[PDB]
Amino acid sequence: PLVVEPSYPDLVINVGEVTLGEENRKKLQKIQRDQEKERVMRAACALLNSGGGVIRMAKKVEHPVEMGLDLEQSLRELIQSSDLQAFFETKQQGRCFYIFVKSWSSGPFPEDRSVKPRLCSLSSSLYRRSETSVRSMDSREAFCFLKTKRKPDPADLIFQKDYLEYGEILPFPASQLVEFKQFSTKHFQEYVKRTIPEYVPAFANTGGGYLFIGVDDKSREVLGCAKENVDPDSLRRKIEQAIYKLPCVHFCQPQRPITFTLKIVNVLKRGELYGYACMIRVNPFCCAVFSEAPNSWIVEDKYVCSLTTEKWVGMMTDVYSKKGLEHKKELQQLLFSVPPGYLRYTPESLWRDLISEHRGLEELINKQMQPFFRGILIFSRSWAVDLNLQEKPGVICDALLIAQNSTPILYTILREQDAEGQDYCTRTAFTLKQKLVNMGGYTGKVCVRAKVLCLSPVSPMDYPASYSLAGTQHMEALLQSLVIVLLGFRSLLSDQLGCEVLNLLTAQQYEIFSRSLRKNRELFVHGLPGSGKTIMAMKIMEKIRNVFHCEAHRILYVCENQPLRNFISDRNICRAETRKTFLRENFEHIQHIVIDEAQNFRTEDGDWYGKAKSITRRAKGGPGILWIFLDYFQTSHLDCSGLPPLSDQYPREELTRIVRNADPIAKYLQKEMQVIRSNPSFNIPTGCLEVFPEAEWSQGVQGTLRIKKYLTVEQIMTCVADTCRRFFDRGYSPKDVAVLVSTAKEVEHYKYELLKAMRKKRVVQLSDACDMLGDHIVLDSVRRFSGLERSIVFGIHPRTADPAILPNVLICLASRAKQHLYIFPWG
Amino acid sequence: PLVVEPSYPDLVINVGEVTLGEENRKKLQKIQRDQEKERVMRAACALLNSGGGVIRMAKKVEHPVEMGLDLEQSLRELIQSSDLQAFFETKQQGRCFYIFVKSWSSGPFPEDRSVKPRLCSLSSSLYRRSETSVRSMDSREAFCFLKTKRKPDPADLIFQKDYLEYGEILPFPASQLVEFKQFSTKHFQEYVKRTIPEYVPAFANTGGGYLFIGVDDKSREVLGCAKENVDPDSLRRKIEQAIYKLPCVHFCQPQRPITFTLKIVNVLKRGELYGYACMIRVNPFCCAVFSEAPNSWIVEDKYVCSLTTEKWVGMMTDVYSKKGLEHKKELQQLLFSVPPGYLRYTPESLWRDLISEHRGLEELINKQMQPFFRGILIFSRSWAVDLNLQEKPGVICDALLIAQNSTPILYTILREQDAEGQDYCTRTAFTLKQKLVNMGGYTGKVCVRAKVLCLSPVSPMDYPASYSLAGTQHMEALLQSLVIVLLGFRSLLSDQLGCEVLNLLTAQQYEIFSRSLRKNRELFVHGLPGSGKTIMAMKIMEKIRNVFHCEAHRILYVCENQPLRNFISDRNICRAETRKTFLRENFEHIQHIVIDEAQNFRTEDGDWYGKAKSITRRAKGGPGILWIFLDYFQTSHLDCSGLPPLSDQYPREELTRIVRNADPIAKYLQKEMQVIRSNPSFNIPTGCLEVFPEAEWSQGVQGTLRIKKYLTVEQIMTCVADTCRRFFDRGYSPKDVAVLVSTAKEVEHYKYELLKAMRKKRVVQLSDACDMLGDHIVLDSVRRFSGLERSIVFGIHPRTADPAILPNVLICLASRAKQHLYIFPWG
Ligand SMILES: [Zn+2]
Ligand SMILES: [Zn+2]
Repeated sequence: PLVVEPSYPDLVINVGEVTLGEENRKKLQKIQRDQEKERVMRAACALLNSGGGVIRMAKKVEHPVEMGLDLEQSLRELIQSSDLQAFFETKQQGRCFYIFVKSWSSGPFPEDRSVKPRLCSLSSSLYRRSETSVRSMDSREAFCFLKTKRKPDPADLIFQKDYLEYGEILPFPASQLVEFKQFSTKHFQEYVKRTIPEYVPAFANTGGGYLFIGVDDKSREVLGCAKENVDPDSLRRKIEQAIYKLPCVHFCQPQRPITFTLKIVNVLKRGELYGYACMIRVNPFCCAVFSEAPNSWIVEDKYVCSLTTEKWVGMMTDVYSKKGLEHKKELQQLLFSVPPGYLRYTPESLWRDLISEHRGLEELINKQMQPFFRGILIFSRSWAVDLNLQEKPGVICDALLIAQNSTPILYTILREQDAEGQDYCTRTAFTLKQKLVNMGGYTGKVCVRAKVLCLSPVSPMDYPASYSLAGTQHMEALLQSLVIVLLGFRSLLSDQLGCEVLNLLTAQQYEIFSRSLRKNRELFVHGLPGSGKTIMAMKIMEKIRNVFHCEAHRILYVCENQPLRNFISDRNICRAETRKTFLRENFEHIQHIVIDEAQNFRTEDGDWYGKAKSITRRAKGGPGILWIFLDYFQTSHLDCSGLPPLSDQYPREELTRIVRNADPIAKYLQKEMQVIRSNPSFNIPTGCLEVFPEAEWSQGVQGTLRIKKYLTVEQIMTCVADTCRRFFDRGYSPKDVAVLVSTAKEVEHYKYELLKAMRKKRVVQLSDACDMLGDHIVLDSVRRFSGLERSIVFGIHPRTADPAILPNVLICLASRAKQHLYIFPWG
Repeated sequence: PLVVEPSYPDLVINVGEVTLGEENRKKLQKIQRDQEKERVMRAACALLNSGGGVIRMAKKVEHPVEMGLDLEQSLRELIQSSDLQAFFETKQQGRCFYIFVKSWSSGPFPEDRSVKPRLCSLSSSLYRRSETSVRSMDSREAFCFLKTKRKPDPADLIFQKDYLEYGEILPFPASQLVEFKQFSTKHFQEYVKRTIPEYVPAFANTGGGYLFIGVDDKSREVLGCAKENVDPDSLRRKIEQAIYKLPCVHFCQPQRPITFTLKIVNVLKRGELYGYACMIRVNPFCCAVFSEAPNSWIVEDKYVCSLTTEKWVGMMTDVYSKKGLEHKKELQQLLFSVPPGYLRYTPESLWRDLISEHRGLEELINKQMQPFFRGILIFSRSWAVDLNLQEKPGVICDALLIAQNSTPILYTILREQDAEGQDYCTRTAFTLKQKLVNMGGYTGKVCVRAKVLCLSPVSPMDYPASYSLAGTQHMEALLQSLVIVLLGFRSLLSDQLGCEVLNLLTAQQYEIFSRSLRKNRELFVHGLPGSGKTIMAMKIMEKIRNVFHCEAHRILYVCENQPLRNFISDRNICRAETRKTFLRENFEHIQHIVIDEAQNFRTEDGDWYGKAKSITRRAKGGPGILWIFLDYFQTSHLDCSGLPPLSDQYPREELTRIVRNADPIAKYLQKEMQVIRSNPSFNIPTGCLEVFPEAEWSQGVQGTLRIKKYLTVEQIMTCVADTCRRFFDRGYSPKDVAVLVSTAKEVEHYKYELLKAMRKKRVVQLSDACDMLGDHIVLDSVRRFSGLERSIVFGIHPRTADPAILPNVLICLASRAKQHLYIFPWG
C-alpha cells in the first residue's frame, strides 16, 4: 500500500517503481500498465484531497523521459481540465521522478464553495441513463446531481403480459426507459450478478425505467434461456439480493429501500415451454444509488485511505475565524505589510530582546539573510507552540522567512547542535504548510522549507520555479492566508491580530453611528458596556472639527474621573476637563461640548446640565453640538447625577454591539448584565436598564477569562507576577497589563505587595492610572480606571461599600479587558 | 444551408433526411455519417444559442428507432453533461423525428454569469498545450481561460546552434515546451501548411515553447530533409505566412501580433550538407490565439449563421428592467397569483368591458376554458401591441392562458374569419415565447401554442409531456418571468406592475425611516418632491398606534389643504383636521400630533407650532410624538409659515430618494429642482434648499412626459379627451386621470370646456379632489391637489401671480403624476 514518508516538510508518497515514457509504457502488458497507472492516480488523488504534496517514483532509465499519454489523460480526467500545469509539475533528478501536486480545494470556506466540488475522485460510481447508454458522472456532474437531490408508456403493456412467445417482435426500441440485454446460457447466473449493478442504479437515478433480460438488442426478439439451466426460484432470489446489495445514500425522511418489480415469465416456442424471461421495472429513487463505493482517496495520519460512501457524500454536499477571513486584507497590511527594498523583522519588540539575551544571534541571522533583498521575517520564541505543538527545550527562536524569489523557510535556532533539531523543525514546517492550505485557504503553490541553524559553531527536494514567490502579489496573498491561520491559535501575533480586529469592528459601528452628526444637535447616547462608547466620543470630535470647520480648542470634553481626562488631553483633539473644572472655570468661548460617562456626574457641585446647554445654545452658528454619552450599567454612585428624566433624554442614540471585548469577555458581560436587570438600583431610572444587546452578535476574536478564588493575598500576588512574566517572556509589552483593585484606598497597600512578589521577575516599577503612555504595569482602582482599556486586566477582590453596587463593580471591571481577564474574588 | 421555417410558434429547423439507429448508422460511409452528424449538431447548437426550438428530421423508416450512439455522444459533448434529458427530448410520429431543444442560457442577467458559459459551441478552436499533447478547450475551459486572460531551458542551447550533425541525439524529450516533428519529403511543402495551425496557438496560449521540425519523435534523432526539395529562402516565407494567418483576439493595449523566432539550419551528414531543419520558438502571447474561427452557430432573422471570432469572444466574456428582476416574486403575487381551484380572468376591468361590447364573447371564452380547472387567463385588447408588434384590425382580444397540465396558449379571438388570423396569432406566440426566455429569464421548458377563435359561427406540433405545467411551482416560475417581460414594454399590465414597483420602493425607504420612532419624539422631516413624504406620514401613524398601544383617535393629523384632509380621514387611521380647525377646536385628549406640508401653514390665525408642543408635551407618557413633515420645494405662499428658524429645526430626517414617480418624471423633477436652488424665495430660509437627492438613484420604472406648447385653449381639450379615450380603450380605469389647472378660480371655466369636448367620448362625469374614491376624472387646481397622487396627470396652463413662485407650480404639478404626465404651458 501507499504510505507517507515522514522525513519531509510535505506530504510525500512513494509509489515504488513506475515505467515512464510512452514507448516504454506501450510494451507493457495491460494488467501491469493498469496497476501502475492505478497506483499513480491513487497517490495523485490522495494528494489532491489532502492539501497537496509530492509523488515520488523511481524510474528504470537514466535519461529524461516523458510521463506517458495514459498517465496524462488520467490526470486530465482527475482534474477535469487540460490545464495540467496548474496542478501538476514534473521534475526528475537521476533515477527519481517527482510530480508536485497542488491542492484541489483550499480552505474551509472557499470562494467556489457553491460552484466546484470539494473532492477529486477517480470515479464517483454514480451512473445515470443517457438516452440509450449508461454513463458515469464525473465530480462536477455528481456534485450537481447531489445538490439537486438534496433540496426538498408502451413498455408497460409487455410488462403486464404473463407469457411471451419465442421470437416475438417488441415494437419499442431501446431508449431512456427501456434496455434490452442478451442473456447467455453459459454464464447465466454470472451474467445476472454483473448486469444488475450496471443498469439498476442507472435507471433508479433518473426517473426509473424497464430492464428486459432475454430480448436481443438488435433484432428485439424474445429468446430467454434454456429451461433446463434456469431455476426461476433460484434466479429470483439472486436478482433480489443483487439489487438490495447496492449502497444507497438518503437525504430525506423516510429512507425506504429501492423499490422495483420483478416478473419471471415463461418463454413459449411453438406452443411449448422453452425457457424464462426476466422483466425488471425500477421505480425512481428519492435519492442517489451507488453501484459500488466511490473511488476517492485521502491521507489520514501517515496512511492513504479511501473515503467511505457516506463520508464521500458528506464532503461533496457540505478554531475557524469568520472575522479573519473577511478582514484578511486589512489585517495583513497592518502587521505583515511587506516592505519594498529591505527585509523587515517582526515583531520588533521580540527581535530586540532576543539579540540582547543571546550573544551572536544578531550576526547569525544577518549572515543567512544576505541573499534576500526583500521580504518579511516573522520571529517567535517557538513556532511549534503557536501551532499547538510541543515545545522543544534548547530552541532559541523560530523564524518564518517570506521573501521574494524564495519559498517560505522556517528557521529553527538551536543554542547547541541537537539530533532532534531537524526533526523538530520539519514537523513544524509541515504543520504550518498544511494550515496555510487547509485553514488559511491558500489557493496557490506553497512549500515550507525546514532549515536548522546553530548559534554555537535525507536531502531537501528541489521544488519547481513556480513554488518561489515571484512578486508582491504572491507574497501578499500568502501573508493574508497566514493571518487566518494565526487568528485561530493563541500566540503573540494572534493577540496583536485580535486587537486589530476589534479596532476594525469598532470602526464599522462608528460609520453607522457617525451619520447622526448632520441630523442631531443635542443627542443622548445610551451605550452598552464594551460597546466602545468612549471610542466614538474621540472619533466624533475628529468629525466635528472637519464638518463644522472649527479649531480644536473650541470642542470641550467633560468627564468625571481625572485619569481619563489626561488620556483625551494627550491626543490634542479638544480641551478635556473634569466636571469640577467645568462648573468652576468659565467657558464662554466653547462652541461644542461632548460629555462622557455622564451617569457618574454629581450635582452637589452645581448644575452642569444647564450650563452645558446654555453655552452650546448660545453658539455663533445657532445651536452647538451637545452630545451626552452615558451608560447606566456603569453607574458608580447611588446619588443623583443631575441628568434630566429618562423621558426628556431625547433624541436618543443606542450602541448595542459589544465591539471592544473578546468572545469570552463579551459572554461574561451579557451574563452579568442579566443580573443587573433583575436587581435595578433605586436611583437608576426604571426603563433605562431595559436595553438589550444585539440578538446574535459575535466579535470573532477569542480571549481568556479565568476565575481563581480562595487564594490569599500573598497567593494571589504570585499568580499575577507569574502570569505577567509568562506574558513578558513570550514577548508582550509591559504596557498591556493593568491591575485593578476594589477601592483607591487599597491601591497603596497592594502596590507594595505586588512589588514584593514581582521583584523576583526583574521588574519593580509600576505606573498610576494617570499615566497610560508609560511602558509600565498600571495599578489603580476600578472606579478611577473608568473610560480606559487594557489588553490584560487583573481584578483583585472586587468589593464595594454597598452590596447593591457589588454586581456593578464586576461589569465595570470586565469591560476594561480587551482579550485577557483574570478575576480573584473574595473568599 | 439550414433555414427556420416560419409556420410554427417556435424555432423549427428542418435538417432534411437523416439516418437514425445505430445498426443503420454503422452501415454508412464515414463521410456521409459525418455530414449528417455535423448538420444535426449545427441545428442543435443554433437552437441552444437561440433560445430553444425543435429539430425536424425525416427518417427513412416507419418503425420507432433510436437516435444513434454518435449523435448522443455529440450532444453530450455539446452540453458537457450526461444529463441529456434536461436539454433534449425526442419524439417521432410516422416518418418525422423531432428533437425538442431547451435553451442553454436564459435571460440577459442569469444567475450563473460567472459560473456557466453563455454559448454552446461545437468547438471553440482554442488549443493549449497539455504536457506532451495539444488539447482543445471546451466551453467551460475556454470560458475560464478567457476570464483569466481578460484580467489586466536545455532546448535553448540546441536552438542557438547554427548547424546540426545528422543523427545527433537531442538530450531533452518532448514536453510542455518542446515538440518534435518528423518531416516527410514527399509532401514537405504541404506538411508545413497544416502543422502550424494546431501547434503554434497551443504554445502561444500557454507560456510559449519550442517547435522542432526534422527530428524524430520517438528516437529524438535529427534527420532534416533532402537538399533537392527544401529551399530555405522560400520555406521561410510560408512559415511566417501561416503563423500570421491565425486569428488573434486582444484584450489589451498594445495589440502587437504573435512574436516568434524562426531559424533554418543546415543539416550536415559526414561533414557534408544533407538538408535543412526548422526550429521555431513561440513567445507567450498576451491574449488568446485561435487556430481558426470558432464553430458556434446562432439563428439570426430567418437563417442559421455562424458567430464570428470577434463576436464569439464578446458573448462568452460579457428595455431591461433591473427592479423587475429583484421584485419578480412579490410582483407576481400581487397581480398574477395563481388561484387554487378555479380559473381567474385578468384584468377583471377589461374582461367586463369586453363581454359588454361584444355579444357572445363570454359564452365562447367560457366554453373554450371548460377542460382547464386551475390557472389564470390574462386578457388584453391586443397582445401584439403589448409586444411592440403591429395591430391587426378585426381582432377582438388576445388571451394568454397559463393553466395546470397545459402548455401556455395564446388565444386570438376574431370578429370574423380571416386568412391572416392564424398568421397573426402564430407570430405573436413565437414572439412572446422568445421574450419569456431571452428577456424574462425562464430556465424551464416553455412552448406557447397559437390558437384562433372566431366569434361569428401546417398541423399543431405535439410537444412532450415535460412541456406541460405540472404544478404550482412551474406556473409560478413561468409568471415571474412574464412579469419581467411585461415591465419592459408599454401596456396596461406594464403600468399596473409599474405602480406596484413604486409601492415596493416606498416600502423599502419606509423601513429605513421607520427606525426613528424609537429614537425621536420631536422630528422635522425635510422630504424631497416625489420622495413619498405623505406616504410615510400615513405609514408612521399605523406604527405609532401599534407601538404605543394608543387608540386610533389619539393621533392627530394636521394639514393645510382640505382635499388632503378628506383622503387621510377616510382611511380611519387617525383624526385628520385642517390647520384652521386645529387652532379653533380643543384637543386636550390628543397624545401624538403629526403635521404634514407644514411649509404651507400660516400665522394669520395663530401659533400652530406653540399649540402643537403644549398638547404633546403634556401627554401621559411624557413628551408625545410631534413629527413635522415639510418640503421647502413646494411652498405655495411667500408669507411666514410659523415654523421655527432653520437652526432650531432639529432633529431631522431627510427623504432624498425619489420613489413615487417614474423615470421620465423623476428626471424632470431633478432638472427643475436645480432651477429652484439657483433662485430661492426670500421667505425660504437660506440653507434649507441645500438638500440633494442621491447621486445615482433610478426607479427603473418607465413613464411618459410630453410637453406641448403654443396650442389654443380649444386644442388643449381635444388632446386631453383623445388621450383619455385611448387610455380607457386599453382598459385604464377613469379614476387614474387627474386634470390640474393653475388656479382654483379657473377650475369652473376649464370644467365646462373639457366636458364640451369630452362629451363626444361617452364620459361626462367629473369630480373634485374632495372625492377621490369615486370612479371619475378629478379636476382642480395644483395647489388644491397637494398631498394626492394620480397615475395620469394633465397640467393645463401653469400660472401664478408672482413669477418667483412660477418654478414652484411646475415642480408641485409634476410630483402629482406617478407614470404619465402631459404639460400644456402658456404660449
Ligand atoms: Zn430518500
Ligand atoms: Zn494582448
